[PDB]
Amino acid sequence: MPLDPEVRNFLQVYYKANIIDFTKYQFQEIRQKVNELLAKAVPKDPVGETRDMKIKLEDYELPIRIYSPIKRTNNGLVMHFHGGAWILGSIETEDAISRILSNSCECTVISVDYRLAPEYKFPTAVYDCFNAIVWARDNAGELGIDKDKIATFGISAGGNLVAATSLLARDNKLKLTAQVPVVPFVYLDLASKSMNRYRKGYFLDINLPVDYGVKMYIRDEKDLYNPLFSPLIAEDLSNLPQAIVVTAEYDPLRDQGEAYAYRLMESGVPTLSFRVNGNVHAFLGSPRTSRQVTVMIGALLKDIFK
Amino acid sequence: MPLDPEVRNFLQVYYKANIIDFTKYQFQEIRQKVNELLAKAVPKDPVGETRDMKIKLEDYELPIRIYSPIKRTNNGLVMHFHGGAWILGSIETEDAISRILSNSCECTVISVDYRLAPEYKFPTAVYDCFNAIVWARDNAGELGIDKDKIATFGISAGGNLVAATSLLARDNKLKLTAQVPVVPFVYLDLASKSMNRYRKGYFLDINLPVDYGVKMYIRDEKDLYNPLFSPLIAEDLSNLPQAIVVTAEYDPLRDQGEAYAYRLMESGVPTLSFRVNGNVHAFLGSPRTSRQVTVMIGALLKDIFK
Amino acid sequence: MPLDPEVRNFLQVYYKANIYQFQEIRQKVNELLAKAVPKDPVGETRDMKIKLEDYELPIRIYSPIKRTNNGLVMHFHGGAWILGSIETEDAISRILSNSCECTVISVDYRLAPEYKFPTAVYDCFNAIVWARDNAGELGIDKDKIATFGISAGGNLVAATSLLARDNKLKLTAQVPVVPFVYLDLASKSMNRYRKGYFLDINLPVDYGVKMYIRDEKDLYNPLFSPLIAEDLSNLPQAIVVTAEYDPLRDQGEAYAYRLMESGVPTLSFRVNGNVHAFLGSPRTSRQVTVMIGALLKDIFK
Amino acid sequence: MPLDPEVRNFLQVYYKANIIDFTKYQFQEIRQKVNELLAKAVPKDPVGETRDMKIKLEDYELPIRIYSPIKRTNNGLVMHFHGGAWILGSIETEDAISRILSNSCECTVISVDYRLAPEYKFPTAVYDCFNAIVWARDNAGELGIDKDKIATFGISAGGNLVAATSLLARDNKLKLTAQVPVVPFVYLDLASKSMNRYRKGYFLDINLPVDYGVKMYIRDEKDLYNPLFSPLIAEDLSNLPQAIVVTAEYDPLRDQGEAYAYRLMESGVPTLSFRVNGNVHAFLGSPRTSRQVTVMIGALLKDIF
Repeated sequence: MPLDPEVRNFLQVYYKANIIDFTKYQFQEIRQKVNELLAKAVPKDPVGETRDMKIKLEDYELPIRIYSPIKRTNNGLVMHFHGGAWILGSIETEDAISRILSNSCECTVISVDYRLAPEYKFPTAVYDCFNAIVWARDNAGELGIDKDKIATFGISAGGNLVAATSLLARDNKLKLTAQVPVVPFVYLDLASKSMNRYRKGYFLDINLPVDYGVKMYIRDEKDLYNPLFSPLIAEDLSNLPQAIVVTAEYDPLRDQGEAYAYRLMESGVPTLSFRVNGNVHAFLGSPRTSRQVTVMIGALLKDIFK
Repeated sequence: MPLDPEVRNFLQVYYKANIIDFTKYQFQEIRQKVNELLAKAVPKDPVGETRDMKIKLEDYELPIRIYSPIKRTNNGLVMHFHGGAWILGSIETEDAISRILSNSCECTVISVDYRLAPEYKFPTAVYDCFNAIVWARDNAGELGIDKDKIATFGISAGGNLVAATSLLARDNKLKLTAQVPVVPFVYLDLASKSMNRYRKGYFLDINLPVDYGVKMYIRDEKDLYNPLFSPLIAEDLSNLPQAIVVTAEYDPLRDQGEAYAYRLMESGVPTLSFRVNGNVHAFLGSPRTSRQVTVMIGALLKDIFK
Repeated sequence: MPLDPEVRNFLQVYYKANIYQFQEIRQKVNELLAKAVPKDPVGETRDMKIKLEDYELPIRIYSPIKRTNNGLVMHFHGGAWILGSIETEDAISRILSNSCECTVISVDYRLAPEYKFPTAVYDCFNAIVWARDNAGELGIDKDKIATFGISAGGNLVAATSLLARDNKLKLTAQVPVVPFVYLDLASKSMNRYRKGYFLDINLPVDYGVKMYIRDEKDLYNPLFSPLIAEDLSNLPQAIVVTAEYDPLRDQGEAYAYRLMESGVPTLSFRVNGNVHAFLGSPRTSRQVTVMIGALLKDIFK
Repeated sequence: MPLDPEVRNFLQVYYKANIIDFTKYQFQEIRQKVNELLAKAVPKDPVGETRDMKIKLEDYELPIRIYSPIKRTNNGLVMHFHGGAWILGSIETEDAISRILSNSCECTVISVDYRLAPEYKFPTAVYDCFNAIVWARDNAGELGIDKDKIATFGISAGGNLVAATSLLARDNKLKLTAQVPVVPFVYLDLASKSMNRYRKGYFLDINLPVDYGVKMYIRDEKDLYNPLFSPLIAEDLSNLPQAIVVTAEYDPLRDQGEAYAYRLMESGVPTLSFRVNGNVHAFLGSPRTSRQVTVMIGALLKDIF
């Protein structure tokens, strides 16, 4: 297929490496081996400061990392939820993204280590991320941020959590200035062209009807039509924050993401939606593209934070 | 919207007519208004013979029409389930299709008047259609047909029933030689391009996330992931009859139908799948195309009944 | 990637096989194409030659097992204007004749690079003129002549229809299957499926084109690229067939759209899960030919 | 179709207006009618400074406008070629874009008034744009810009001129750091889906096989396969500058632009290529989107500079 040559070369090496197989490795070792892959993917830019800490929940201590930019020129805040199919990833795996995002936005970024499946099933991740937004708003003065300039950002499962959070934010009348789901999961899509054509041989390998990651995250089949799991099935998608939805051409989740963005437009929400061509899910195998997308998004957020 | 000029004209006249208007018509009146439009759509070709009767079921007497072709060259049988979104249509509305199909197949065709929503909800229609197939097989000798040469055919909601009945056929070890879902509904598709682009202004007008016609047919939201309602969601689609799946280019259901066909191919089932270009759902506004598709289908079945 | 499993397996084998001067490459490919579909029996087969001013053009006349109408189908084989013959598409002619239940005439038009454009187009057109002039001896109706062709054959169907219109020769129908109709560099199908799906094409101008055409000014000639024709109205009723994972898919569909917009009654369908000319799936190839025959039969009824 | 609601509304107003009607209006009137529509499409952001002048060519004096950003943080230069199907448009019609681009890039922007058809046929526009680039390079010290940091930018016919001038730049060993064709015309595309589906009713109305705008710009049919007119037909697309190609989903030119971008990737040119969804050609009817795209472009160029 017509991919970027660097991405094509990455795919050859990735499949030859044989990281994911339950014949040799246990689940925990697969989690770690993929995390090491993701964490080395983009180079780390320097920032102003980095501070690790834990938010105290009634049953858990939720780790976060606060990024301060090299140059801070606004009082906005970006909540960053990492991807990894609800079962892997962390603050470390998308640390390089947070740094570039912070510098481009010229504002504070807070990355969240939400609890993962199979240990903690849906809806734990959604509520962990939402409680972290509520914590940031409650500590707005301490962080030096404006309460009405809080945005959310997330890749893949992180993009799912951005969409799910926005629905909770609306239920609870918590205002968010913006939402940035990048290559999000928003629905159990079985019918689209992107899903059927690129569900195998483009890093993000998905089995149908219900893939491995979803089975591990959800409790049972009734969760499939839950809007916090599948925000696309929501009856109402109006009065949600201004959105920047980003998709990739050879990503199985491409069409559901573009559908979500159209649904927002139709519901009255001001939305930018663009598709990155010649790239696979999450822009893997192309650190140049991954950087450029993050910088573009930062420029737009910075403009909203003005 | 580069449609066939006859189709384009039909849509202009269809929308100006304003048939589906609940302010000035009751549901029963709209059902009849649409039924008259569908019945007059294709002209009736002459056949050998036509026999109306009723199958005796446990709770109902199920009307059927048996068609004998002008020239009967094999002992195949085609069960025909009409379309109409589970809520309208009949043997009369697709009588002209049955006649053309029978002459092209050169074999017997049996059309079924299954019970409709909202009077009878899912899964009544599916079981009425399946029990009609069982009756045909049991009375094979009387009908002069081979038990190994029974095929099923259906348009739209009819195409849904063809997919659903093949799952029951497999469950109950009822041998079918082929299945022909035309422009079928097989899934609650919210994410595909065809659904989002062509769900309004192309005859088949669909609201998201859950359309009016679905709400009338299903009992509750749990039925949305039921394989007999959404066969695309089935975990196993192997060992199903050889399939001829037909879609239309400007049909919101196009992508899910093509997805069904691909899943059959991957599951080992010999499958022909084609998309009819320049046409809307069910080839409406183009009786020529509707005829040609039926003739093609009959020639392929005839070749299977050889 | 999401192809019919039989086709997918064929592609794995095809590229591992690694299928020489040009004239010998022609013969190697022709032998492989001729064994591809098994031959159905027909009523009769007759070889003869049409006398043209500079050439004796070989044809084969097929009579069906059962003849039920006086229609005629002219069959022009594919092979990128540079290879192929009556023999390579003999099995298709037989199935087509039986399905149509009418006489089929296959043409051995002259090939490049020996004979460049527009020779092939004129060889096929003169074959149509011959059949129409000798209708009574053939026992066919002059008003029931259809054309049929796959790939480069599909190109020739489109091109001969333009000449048919220019010269006021009535054709009842035209059936370009997976045709070439334009130098398409911009479509999705072309850019996505031009390597790895049997029909491997280089951009901007492929090897097969370079051999067929005389110079670059032929690229906008309507007899080579019928899609660039100013007027596509008053052409015969069309059955255009394409394949989903074929680089020529979009141009063929475009041709069909242009006909519909020009007032020509058109059926256009795309065969899903298949590559150019339905290679790797003899079942599909047979079924498409059967479907086409049933439609032609209906037009001849 | 599932357009942005604001864009759908713009199309309703646009077709009710009936601007392009050769029964009622002469060509010059239509030119100025469309120029007014393009000029008022996006609001003008304030910049640091604006200067008009003329480059002195052999046979002509080429008007240009120099934009200085509110904040100037690098010594890059972006040459901006306007769109308008080779027959209309000006520095004025795309002035609002130049302003947003200059601010976002935080560098100098120069808009060029190249000569238009039918008065001057192909390849005049291509050479006017190329000579402007050469002038800017020669006067790099006067302008306070680095010779190694010259980029080109263009919309529609402007995008055509960006691709064409990059081929001339390669021929003449003139170095450009980047090229940014937005919704470019790069080929006589008759086969693609986008062309056949969206050539009527989405602002950019195109007739097939050869559109009005092409007939006016081109001398004869032989130019159709000229790489300076159709860069997609170029035998070689390697050693061209780093590219940012931008397309719109409901744009008849969408597929050819994406094809140009892929051809660049295959040829070893580092490229970013994205498609703006729910939008028509040039993001008309959505000034918010048009602004956001230009801001993103500027952020990327700034990062290169």
